[PDB]
Amino acid sequence: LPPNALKPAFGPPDKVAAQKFKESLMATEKHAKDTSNMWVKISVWVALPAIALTAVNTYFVEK
Amino acid sequence: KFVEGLSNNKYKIITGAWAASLYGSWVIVNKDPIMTKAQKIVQARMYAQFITVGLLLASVGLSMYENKLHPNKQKVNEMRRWENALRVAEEEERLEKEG
Repeated sequence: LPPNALKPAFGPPDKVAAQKFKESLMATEKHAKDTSNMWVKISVWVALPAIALTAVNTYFVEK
Repeated sequence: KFVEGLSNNKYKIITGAWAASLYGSWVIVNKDPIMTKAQKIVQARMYAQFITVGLLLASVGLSMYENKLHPNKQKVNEMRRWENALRVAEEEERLEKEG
């Protein structure tokens, strides 16, 4: 039984770097949703009209 | 006119253009910061090498823009090198015969 075992080890809980942690926690979600939206847009507007033009080029040379 | 003059600076301009496209797209991807630095690097690099491969197929487009200038090189100035290496043996043979 120590006397000083039951006192708090940290003191005051900070309230603005917890809010700033939680707003970044919920803002990288919204920016990740928009980033995913524009990257599927890029991956289907550019990447598959690239494989679609190179497969027809490589079928000829595979012949 | 200008076409071969910077088409033998061909693979020295496209790597500089790659460095230009990555280190230029870096400020446009970094001006709106909420991503971590690694995601900014990979997206700026993802744009930049689409640019370099498009510019490289423009490179082969220039390559057959450009040698309807003079046909059948890779030998027609080995012609040059061998032709004057030949008669620089001639310039020595004479005044060692007459010297």
